[PDB]
Amino acid sequence: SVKTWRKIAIDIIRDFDHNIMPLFGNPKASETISDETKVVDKVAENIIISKFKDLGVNVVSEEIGRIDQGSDYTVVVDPLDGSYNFINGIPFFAVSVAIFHEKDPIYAFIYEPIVERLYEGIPGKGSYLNGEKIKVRELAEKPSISFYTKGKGTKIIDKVKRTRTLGAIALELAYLARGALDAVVDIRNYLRPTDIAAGVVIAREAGAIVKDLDGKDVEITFSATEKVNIIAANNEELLETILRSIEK
Amino acid sequence: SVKTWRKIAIDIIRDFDHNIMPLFGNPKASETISIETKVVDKVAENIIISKFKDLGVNVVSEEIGRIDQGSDYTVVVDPLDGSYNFINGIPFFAVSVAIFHEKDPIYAFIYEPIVERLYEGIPGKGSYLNGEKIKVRELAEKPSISFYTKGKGTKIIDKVKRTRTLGAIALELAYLARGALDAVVDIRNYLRPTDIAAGVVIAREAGAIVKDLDGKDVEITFSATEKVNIIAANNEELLETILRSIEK
Repeated sequence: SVKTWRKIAIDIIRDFDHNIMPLFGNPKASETISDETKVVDKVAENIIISKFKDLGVNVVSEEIGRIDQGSDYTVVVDPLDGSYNFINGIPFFAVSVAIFHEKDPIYAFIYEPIVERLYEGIPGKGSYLNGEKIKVRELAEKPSISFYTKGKGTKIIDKVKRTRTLGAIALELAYLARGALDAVVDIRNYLRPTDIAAGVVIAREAGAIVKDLDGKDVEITFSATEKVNIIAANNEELLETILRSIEK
Repeated sequence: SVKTWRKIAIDIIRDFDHNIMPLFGNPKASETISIETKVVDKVAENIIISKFKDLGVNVVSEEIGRIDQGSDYTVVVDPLDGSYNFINGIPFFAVSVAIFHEKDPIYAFIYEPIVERLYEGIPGKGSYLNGEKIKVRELAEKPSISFYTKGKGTKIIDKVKRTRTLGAIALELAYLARGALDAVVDIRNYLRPTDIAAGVVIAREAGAIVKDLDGKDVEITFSATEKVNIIAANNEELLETILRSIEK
Protein backbone atom coordinates (compact mmCIF):
# COMPACT_ATOMS: atom_id res chain seq x y z
CA SER A 1 0.00 0.00 0.00
CA VAL A 2 0.94 3.68 -0.21
CA LYS A 3 2.21 5.19 3.04
CA THR A 4 1.20 8.73 3.93
CA TRP A 5 3.74 11.13 5.40
CA ARG A 6 2.38 10.38 8.87
CA LYS A 7 3.06 6.66 8.39
CA ILE A 8 6.57 7.55 7.22
CA ALA A 9 6.95 9.60 10.41
CA ILE A 10 5.80 6.62 12.48
CA ASP A 11 8.39 4.41 10.80
CA ILE A 12 11.08 7.03 11.46
CA ILE A 13 9.99 7.28 15.11
CA ARG A 14 10.31 3.53 15.64
CA ASP A 15 13.67 3.41 13.87
CA PHE A 16 14.94 6.32 15.98
CA ASP A 17 13.87 4.63 19.21
CA HIS A 18 15.58 1.38 18.27
CA ASN A 19 18.80 2.68 16.74
CA ILE A 20 19.48 6.15 18.12
CA MET A 21 18.03 6.32 21.63
CA PRO A 22 20.55 3.75 22.89
CA LEU A 23 23.22 6.37 22.14
CA PHE A 24 21.69 9.11 24.32
CA GLY A 25 24.42 10.60 26.50
CA ASN A 26 26.56 7.64 25.46
CA PRO A 27 30.30 8.20 24.82
CA LYS A 28 29.96 5.97 21.74
CA ALA A 29 27.67 8.56 20.14
CA SER A 30 30.50 11.10 19.92
CA GLU A 31 33.12 8.57 18.82
CA THR A 32 34.57 9.29 15.39
CA ILE A 33 33.59 6.71 12.84
CA SER A 34 35.06 8.47 9.86
CA ASP A 35 35.52 16.90 9.81
CA GLU A 36 35.14 14.03 12.27
CA THR A 37 31.91 12.16 11.65
CA LYS A 38 30.30 10.88 14.85
CA VAL A 39 28.72 7.45 15.26
CA VAL A 40 25.36 9.09 15.93
CA ASP A 41 25.69 11.04 12.67
CA LYS A 42 26.30 7.91 10.59
CA VAL A 43 23.40 6.09 12.25
CA ALA A 44 21.11 9.08 11.67
CA GLU A 45 22.04 9.04 7.98
CA ASN A 46 21.61 5.29 7.45
CA ILE A 47 18.19 5.39 9.10
CA ILE A 48 16.57 8.78 8.51
CA ILE A 49 18.42 10.64 5.76
CA SER A 50 18.71 7.45 3.70
CA LYS A 51 14.99 6.82 4.04
CA PHE A 52 14.00 10.10 2.40
CA LYS A 53 16.66 9.68 -0.26
CA ASP A 54 15.21 6.27 -1.14
CA LEU A 55 11.76 7.84 -1.51
CA GLY A 56 13.25 9.86 -4.36
CA VAL A 57 12.52 13.30 -2.91
CA ASN A 58 15.00 16.16 -2.75
CA VAL A 59 16.66 16.27 0.66
CA VAL A 60 18.06 19.20 2.62
CA SER A 61 20.03 18.48 5.79
CA GLU A 62 23.00 19.90 7.68
CA GLU A 63 25.28 16.85 7.62
CA ILE A 64 24.67 15.92 3.97
CA GLY A 65 24.00 19.35 2.49
CA ARG A 66 21.46 19.40 -0.33
CA ILE A 67 20.49 16.38 -2.44
CA ASP A 68 18.78 17.26 -5.72
CA GLN A 69 16.91 14.31 -7.24
CA GLY A 70 14.82 16.48 -9.58
CA SER A 71 11.76 15.71 -7.45
CA ASP A 72 8.61 17.79 -7.11
CA TYR A 73 8.96 17.29 -3.33
CA THR A 74 11.65 18.52 -0.95
CA VAL A 75 12.21 17.37 2.62
CA VAL A 76 14.15 19.39 5.16
CA VAL A 77 15.28 17.04 7.88
CA ASP A 78 17.26 17.33 11.06
CA PRO A 79 17.79 13.75 12.29
CA LEU A 80 18.81 15.20 15.64
CA ASP A 81 17.93 18.76 16.57
CA GLY A 82 19.54 19.39 19.95
CA SER A 83 22.63 17.36 19.11
CA TYR A 84 24.85 18.93 21.78
CA ASN A 85 22.19 18.12 24.35
CA PHE A 86 21.83 14.55 23.11
CA ILE A 87 25.56 13.85 23.18
CA ASN A 88 25.74 15.29 26.70
CA GLY A 89 22.72 13.49 28.12
CA ILE A 90 20.56 16.62 28.36
CA PRO A 91 16.96 15.45 27.70
CA PHE A 92 15.93 18.02 25.12
CA PHE A 93 16.27 16.97 21.49
CA ALA A 94 14.09 15.86 18.60
CA VAL A 95 13.78 14.66 15.02
CA SER A 96 12.43 17.54 12.91
CA VAL A 97 11.05 17.24 9.38
CA ALA A 98 9.33 19.66 6.99
CA ILE A 99 7.85 18.41 3.71
CA PHE A 100 7.35 20.68 0.71
CA HIS A 101 5.42 20.10 -2.51
CA GLU A 102 7.38 22.38 -4.83
CA LYS A 103 7.60 25.58 -2.75
CA ASP A 104 4.67 24.87 -0.42
CA PRO A 105 4.94 23.22 2.99
CA ILE A 106 2.38 20.41 3.19
CA TYR A 107 3.42 18.59 6.37
CA ALA A 108 5.83 18.80 9.26
CA PHE A 109 6.55 16.65 12.27
CA ILE A 110 8.78 16.92 15.30
CA TYR A 111 9.39 13.83 17.43
CA GLU A 112 10.47 14.41 21.05
CA PRO A 113 11.59 10.91 22.19
CA ILE A 114 12.22 11.52 25.90
CA VAL A 115 8.53 12.16 26.52
CA GLU A 116 7.24 10.18 23.53
CA ARG A 117 5.63 13.16 21.83
CA LEU A 118 4.86 13.40 18.13
CA TYR A 119 4.00 16.95 17.04
CA GLU A 120 2.47 17.35 13.60
CA GLY A 121 1.65 20.38 11.49
CA ILE A 122 -0.66 20.22 8.48
CA PRO A 123 -1.16 23.60 6.78
CA GLY A 124 -4.87 24.26 6.38
CA LYS A 125 -5.87 21.52 8.81
CA GLY A 126 -4.18 22.14 12.13
CA SER A 127 -1.38 21.08 14.46
CA TYR A 128 -1.44 18.02 16.68
CA LEU A 129 0.34 16.38 19.60
CA ASN A 130 -0.05 12.60 19.69
CA GLY A 131 -3.12 12.92 17.50
CA GLU A 132 -4.81 15.61 19.61
CA LYS A 133 -5.34 19.04 18.06
CA ILE A 134 -3.27 21.74 19.76
CA LYS A 135 -3.22 25.53 19.71
CA VAL A 136 -1.11 28.22 21.33
CA ARG A 137 -2.24 29.17 24.83
CA GLU A 138 -3.89 32.47 25.70
CA LEU A 139 -1.23 35.01 26.68
CA ALA A 140 -0.02 34.41 30.23
CA GLU A 141 -0.28 37.38 32.62
CA LYS A 142 3.42 36.85 33.34
CA PRO A 143 4.81 35.55 30.00
CA SER A 144 7.46 32.87 29.57
CA ILE A 145 9.67 32.73 26.50
CA SER A 146 12.51 30.87 24.83
CA PHE A 147 15.25 33.42 24.15
CA TYR A 148 18.36 33.19 21.98
CA THR A 149 20.61 36.19 21.64
CA LYS A 150 24.22 37.23 21.18
CA GLY A 151 23.64 40.26 23.37
CA LYS A 152 20.68 42.18 21.96
CA GLY A 153 17.28 42.39 23.63
CA THR A 154 18.09 43.25 27.25
CA LYS A 155 14.85 45.27 27.36
CA ILE A 156 12.96 42.04 26.66
CA ILE A 157 13.81 40.57 30.06
CA ASP A 158 11.72 43.03 32.09
CA LYS A 159 8.77 42.33 29.76
CA VAL A 160 8.60 38.67 30.75
CA LYS A 161 8.45 36.57 33.91
CA ARG A 162 11.05 34.06 32.77
CA THR A 163 13.20 32.92 29.87
CA ARG A 164 14.40 29.51 28.73
CA THR A 165 17.19 28.56 26.33
CA LEU A 166 16.81 24.82 25.96
CA GLY A 167 19.06 23.97 23.04
CA ALA A 168 16.71 22.78 20.28
CA ILE A 169 14.88 25.59 18.49
CA ALA A 170 12.55 23.33 16.50
CA LEU A 171 11.39 21.75 19.74
CA GLU A 172 11.00 25.11 21.47
CA LEU A 173 8.73 26.22 18.61
CA ALA A 174 6.76 22.99 19.14
CA TYR A 175 6.50 23.93 22.84
CA LEU A 176 5.01 27.29 21.80
CA ALA A 177 2.58 25.36 19.59
CA ARG A 178 1.26 23.28 22.49
CA GLY A 179 1.07 26.16 24.96
CA ALA A 180 4.17 25.66 27.14
CA LEU A 181 5.59 29.10 26.26
CA ASP A 182 4.19 32.44 25.08
CA ALA A 183 6.99 33.18 22.63
CA VAL A 184 10.23 31.96 21.06
CA VAL A 185 12.76 34.63 20.18
CA ASP A 186 16.00 34.16 18.27
CA ILE A 187 17.96 37.27 17.37
CA ARG A 188 21.43 35.73 17.03
CA ASN A 189 21.45 36.20 13.25
CA TYR A 190 22.52 32.54 13.20
CA LEU A 191 19.47 30.54 12.11
CA ARG A 192 18.73 29.64 8.49
CA PRO A 193 15.21 29.12 7.09
CA THR A 194 15.86 25.37 7.08
CA ASP A 195 16.46 25.36 10.84
CA ILE A 196 13.00 26.75 11.55
CA ALA A 197 10.82 25.36 8.76
CA ALA A 198 9.22 22.47 10.66
CA GLY A 199 8.84 24.44 13.87
CA VAL A 200 7.19 27.35 12.08
CA VAL A 201 4.79 25.09 10.16
CA ILE A 202 3.65 23.58 13.45
CA ALA A 203 3.60 26.80 15.47
CA ARG A 204 1.82 28.78 12.74
CA GLU A 205 -0.86 26.16 12.25
CA ALA A 206 -1.33 26.17 16.03
CA GLY A 207 -2.11 29.88 15.85
CA ALA A 208 1.30 31.43 16.48
CA ILE A 209 2.29 34.71 14.87
CA VAL A 210 5.80 34.35 13.44
CA LYS A 211 7.58 37.44 12.17
CA ASP A 212 11.07 38.76 11.51
CA LEU A 213 12.55 41.83 13.18
CA ASP A 214 10.78 44.10 10.67
CA GLY A 215 7.35 42.75 11.58
CA LYS A 216 7.09 40.84 8.30
CA ASP A 217 5.52 37.39 8.46
CA VAL A 218 8.15 34.68 8.16
CA GLU A 219 8.03 32.81 4.85
CA ILE A 220 8.64 29.09 5.31
CA THR A 221 11.31 27.86 2.88
CA PHE A 222 14.08 25.31 2.47
CA SER A 223 16.74 27.92 1.71
CA ALA A 224 20.02 28.00 3.63
CA THR A 225 21.65 30.97 1.90
CA GLU A 226 20.56 33.59 4.43
CA LYS A 227 20.60 34.16 8.18
CA VAL A 228 17.30 34.96 9.87
CA ASN A 229 15.91 36.27 13.14
CA ILE A 230 12.46 35.52 14.43
CA ILE A 231 9.84 36.24 17.03
CA ALA A 232 7.14 33.58 17.27
CA ALA A 233 4.40 34.43 19.75
CA ASN A 234 0.86 33.63 20.87
CA ASN A 235 -0.12 37.30 20.98
CA GLU A 236 0.44 40.24 18.62
CA GLU A 237 0.90 42.85 21.33
CA LEU A 238 3.53 40.74 23.07
CA LEU A 239 5.29 40.16 19.77
CA GLU A 240 5.28 43.89 19.03
CA THR A 241 6.57 44.77 22.49
CA ILE A 242 9.43 42.31 22.03
CA LEU A 243 10.10 43.81 18.61
CA ARG A 244 10.21 47.39 19.99
CA SER A 245 12.57 46.10 22.70
CA ILE A 246 15.26 44.92 20.26
CA GLU A 247 18.11 47.17 19.07
CA LYS A 248 19.16 47.59 15.43
CA SER B 1 25.74 7.71 58.66
CA VAL B 2 26.07 8.48 54.97
CA LYS B 3 24.73 4.98 54.32
CA THR B 4 21.46 5.62 56.16
CA TRP B 5 20.93 8.92 54.32
CA ARG B 6 21.31 7.15 50.99
CA LYS B 7 18.48 4.82 52.04
CA ILE B 8 16.35 7.89 52.69
CA ALA B 9 17.16 9.19 49.20
CA ILE B 10 15.70 6.00 47.74
CA ASP B 11 12.53 6.31 49.85
CA ILE B 12 12.21 9.80 48.38
CA ILE B 13 12.73 8.62 44.79
CA ARG B 14 9.91 6.14 45.35
CA ASP B 15 7.62 8.66 47.04
CA PHE B 16 8.30 11.16 44.26
CA ASP B 17 7.57 8.76 41.40
CA HIS B 18 4.37 7.63 43.11
CA ASN B 19 2.92 10.98 44.17
CA ILE B 20 4.48 13.50 41.79
CA MET B 21 5.24 11.89 38.43
CA PRO B 22 1.63 10.84 37.79
CA LEU B 23 0.98 14.59 37.80
CA PHE B 24 3.36 15.23 34.89
CA GLY B 25 1.08 15.97 31.96
CA ASN B 26 -1.92 16.21 34.29
CA PRO B 27 -3.71 19.62 34.37
CA LYS B 28 -4.47 19.18 38.08
CA ALA B 29 -0.78 19.72 38.84
CA SER B 30 -0.92 23.34 37.65
CA GLU B 31 -3.83 24.43 39.84
CA THR B 32 -2.82 27.39 41.99
CA ILE B 33 -3.49 26.61 45.62
CA SER B 34 -2.40 29.61 47.47
CA ILE B 35 -0.73 32.88 46.96
CA GLU B 36 1.95 31.24 43.40
CA THR B 37 1.97 27.81 45.03
CA LYS B 38 0.55 25.03 42.89
CA VAL B 39 -0.71 21.51 43.58
CA VAL B 40 2.50 19.79 42.49
CA ASP B 41 4.62 22.09 44.71
CA LYS B 42 2.51 21.31 47.77
CA VAL B 43 2.43 17.57 47.13
CA ALA B 44 6.20 17.56 46.66
CA GLU B 45 6.59 19.54 49.87
CA ASN B 46 4.27 17.26 51.85
CA ILE B 47 6.11 14.04 51.04
CA ILE B 48 9.67 15.28 51.52
CA ILE B 49 9.36 17.79 54.37
CA SER B 50 7.35 15.37 56.51
CA LYS B 51 10.00 12.72 55.86
CA PHE B 52 12.80 14.79 57.40
CA LYS B 53 10.63 16.41 60.05
CA ASP B 54 9.64 12.98 61.38
CA LEU B 55 13.32 12.01 61.54
CA GLY B 56 13.80 14.78 64.07
CA VAL B 57 16.36 16.79 62.10
CA ASN B 58 16.41 20.52 61.39
CA VAL B 59 14.88 21.44 58.04
CA VAL B 60 15.38 24.40 55.74
CA SER B 61 13.06 24.84 52.76
CA GLU B 62 12.03 28.03 50.96
CA GLU B 63 8.28 27.81 51.61
CA ILE B 64 8.47 26.48 55.17
CA GLY B 65 11.52 28.48 56.20
CA ARG B 66 13.54 26.80 58.94
CA ILE B 67 12.27 24.07 61.25
CA ASP B 68 14.49 24.01 64.33
CA GLN B 69 14.24 20.74 66.25
CA GLY B 70 17.46 21.11 68.21
CA SER B 71 19.05 18.43 66.05
CA ASP B 72 22.73 17.96 65.23
CA TYR B 73 21.69 17.49 61.59
CA THR B 74 20.18 20.00 59.17
CA VAL B 75 18.69 19.28 55.76
CA VAL B 76 18.54 22.05 53.13
CA VAL B 77 16.02 21.04 50.49
CA ASP B 78 14.13 22.01 47.36
CA PRO B 79 11.22 19.51 47.09
CA LEU B 80 10.74 20.34 43.42
CA ASP B 81 13.16 22.44 41.43
CA GLY B 82 11.69 23.31 38.04
CA SER B 83 8.05 23.87 39.00
CA TYR B 84 7.16 25.97 35.96
CA ASN B 85 8.83 23.40 33.73
CA PHE B 86 6.99 20.53 35.36
CA ILE B 87 3.52 22.03 34.93
CA ASN B 88 4.30 22.92 31.32
CA GLY B 89 5.66 19.51 30.38
CA ILE B 90 9.25 20.75 30.08
CA PRO B 91 11.55 17.82 31.08
CA PHE B 92 13.83 19.74 33.42
CA PHE B 93 12.95 19.33 37.10
CA ALA B 94 14.47 17.64 40.14
CA VAL B 95 14.52 16.99 43.86
CA SER B 96 17.48 18.58 45.68
CA VAL B 97 18.62 17.58 49.19
CA ALA B 98 21.76 18.55 51.12
CA ILE B 99 22.50 17.01 54.54
CA PHE B 100 24.68 18.79 57.08
CA HIS B 101 26.27 17.39 60.19
CA GLU B 102 25.98 20.67 62.02
CA LYS B 103 27.65 23.22 59.74
CA ASP B 104 29.36 20.49 57.77
CA PRO B 105 28.00 18.90 54.56
CA ILE B 106 28.16 15.10 54.65
CA TYR B 107 25.82 14.06 51.84
CA ALA B 108 23.71 15.52 49.06
CA PHE B 109 21.63 14.15 46.23
CA ILE B 110 19.75 15.44 43.24
CA TYR B 111 17.10 13.25 41.61
CA GLU B 112 16.43 13.94 37.91
CA PRO B 113 13.30 11.78 37.37
CA ILE B 114 12.75 12.16 33.63
CA VAL B 115 15.91 10.16 32.98
CA GLU B 116 15.93 8.13 36.21
CA ARG B 117 19.16 9.71 37.41
CA LEU B 118 20.39 9.91 40.97
CA TYR B 119 23.32 12.28 41.50
CA GLU B 120 25.08 11.95 44.84
CA GLY B 121 27.79 13.99 46.49
CA ILE B 122 29.82 12.59 49.36
CA PRO B 123 32.43 15.07 50.60
CA GLY B 124 35.74 13.31 51.12
CA LYS B 125 34.77 10.43 48.84
CA GLY B 126 33.40 11.71 45.56
CA SER B 127 30.35 12.49 43.44
CA TYR B 128 28.37 9.89 41.53
CA LEU B 129 25.60 9.39 38.99
CA ASN B 130 23.69 6.14 39.51
CA GLY B 131 26.66 4.85 41.47
CA GLU B 132 29.30 5.67 38.84
CA LYS B 133 31.92 8.27 39.73
CA ILE B 134 31.54 11.61 37.93
CA LYS B 135 33.85 14.60 37.60
CA VAL B 136 33.87 17.95 35.84
CA ARG B 137 35.25 17.80 32.32
CA GLU B 138 38.51 19.40 31.26
CA LEU B 139 38.00 22.71 29.43
CA ALA B 140 39.16 21.97 25.88
CA GLU B 141 36.99 24.17 23.64
CA LYS B 142 34.91 27.33 23.72
CA PRO B 143 32.75 26.73 26.83
CA SER B 144 29.10 25.73 27.09
CA ILE B 145 27.42 27.31 30.10
CA SER B 146 24.16 27.76 31.95
CA PHE B 147 23.47 31.50 32.19
CA TYR B 148 20.89 33.55 34.10
CA THR B 149 20.94 37.35 34.32
CA LYS B 150 18.49 40.25 34.56
CA GLY B 151 20.80 42.55 32.64
CA LYS B 152 23.07 42.64 29.62
CA GLY B 153 25.07 39.51 28.95
CA THR B 154 26.86 40.43 25.73
CA LYS B 155 30.35 40.23 27.23
CA ILE B 156 29.77 36.81 28.80
CA ILE B 157 28.03 35.42 25.71
CA ASP B 158 31.06 36.43 23.64
CA LYS B 159 33.22 34.09 25.73
CA VAL B 160 31.07 31.00 25.15
CA LYS B 161 30.06 28.65 22.34
CA ARG B 162 26.52 28.25 23.68
CA THR B 163 24.32 28.94 26.66
CA ARG B 164 21.52 27.04 28.33
CA THR B 165 18.89 28.45 30.68
CA LEU B 166 16.98 25.39 31.77
CA GLY B 167 14.85 26.56 34.67
CA ALA B 168 16.24 24.09 37.24
CA ILE B 169 19.52 25.23 38.75
CA ALA B 170 19.99 21.94 40.62
CA LEU B 171 20.16 20.11 37.30
CA GLU B 172 22.43 22.69 35.76
CA LEU B 173 24.86 22.28 38.66
CA ALA B 174 24.55 18.48 38.38
CA TYR B 175 25.30 18.77 34.65
CA LEU B 176 28.41 20.79 35.48
CA ALA B 177 29.37 18.08 37.98
CA ARG B 178 29.33 15.30 35.39
CA GLY B 179 30.85 17.25 32.51
CA ALA B 180 27.86 18.30 30.40
CA LEU B 181 28.60 22.02 30.94
CA ASP B 182 31.73 24.04 31.71
CA ALA B 183 30.06 26.63 33.95
CA VAL B 184 26.81 27.70 35.62
CA VAL B 185 26.31 31.43 36.04
CA ASP B 186 23.34 32.94 37.86
CA ILE B 187 23.63 36.61 38.76
CA ARG B 188 19.93 37.45 39.13
CA ASN B 189 20.12 37.93 42.92
CA TYR B 190 17.19 35.48 42.79
CA LEU B 191 18.44 32.09 44.02
CA ARG B 192 18.12 30.94 47.62
CA PRO B 193 20.49 28.61 49.53
CA THR B 194 17.80 25.92 49.29
CA ASP B 195 18.02 26.04 45.49
CA ILE B 196 21.76 25.47 45.30
CA ALA B 197 22.87 23.56 48.39
CA ALA B 198 22.93 20.06 46.92
CA GLY B 199 24.22 21.22 43.54
CA VAL B 200 27.11 23.04 45.18
CA VAL B 201 28.09 20.04 47.30
CA ILE B 202 27.90 17.69 44.33
CA ALA B 203 29.67 19.99 41.87
CA ARG B 204 32.42 20.82 44.35
CA GLU B 205 33.20 17.19 45.15
CA ALA B 206 33.27 16.59 41.39
CA GLY B 207 36.01 19.20 41.05
CA ALA B 208 34.08 22.40 40.32
CA ILE B 209 34.95 25.80 41.75
CA VAL B 210 31.90 27.66 43.06
CA LYS B 211 32.22 31.35 43.91
CA ASP B 212 30.08 34.43 44.42
CA LEU B 213 30.21 37.89 42.84
CA ASP B 214 33.13 38.82 45.11
CA GLY B 215 35.19 35.87 43.90
CA LYS B 216 34.90 34.04 47.23
CA ASP B 217 33.82 30.44 47.71
CA VAL B 218 30.07 30.20 48.14
CA GLU B 219 29.01 29.35 51.69
CA ILE B 220 25.76 27.44 52.10
CA THR B 221 23.84 29.01 54.97
CA PHE B 222 20.75 27.63 56.70
CA SER B 223 18.52 30.36 55.31
CA ALA B 224 15.53 30.17 52.97
CA THR B 225 15.38 33.92 52.36
CA GLU B 226 19.01 34.87 51.66
CA LYS B 227 19.54 35.78 48.00
CA VAL B 228 22.57 34.23 46.33
CA ASN B 229 24.49 34.56 43.07
CA ILE B 230 26.78 31.86 41.77
CA ILE B 231 29.60 31.47 39.29
CA ALA B 232 30.52 27.79 39.17
CA ALA B 233 33.07 26.44 36.71
CA ASN B 234 35.44 23.64 35.80
CA ASN B 235 38.31 26.08 35.31
CA GLU B 236 39.62 28.97 37.42
CA GLU B 237 40.66 31.08 34.43
CA LEU B 238 37.18 30.76 32.90
CA LEU B 239 35.56 31.65 36.22
CA GLU B 240 37.74 34.75 36.48
CA THR B 241 36.99 35.67 32.87
CA ILE B 242 33.27 35.42 33.62
CA LEU B 243 33.64 37.67 36.67
CA ARG B 244 35.53 40.24 34.59
CA SER B 245 32.77 40.12 31.98
CA ILE B 246 29.81 40.70 34.30
CA GLU B 247 27.63 43.61 33.18
CA LYS B 248 24.67 45.44 34.72
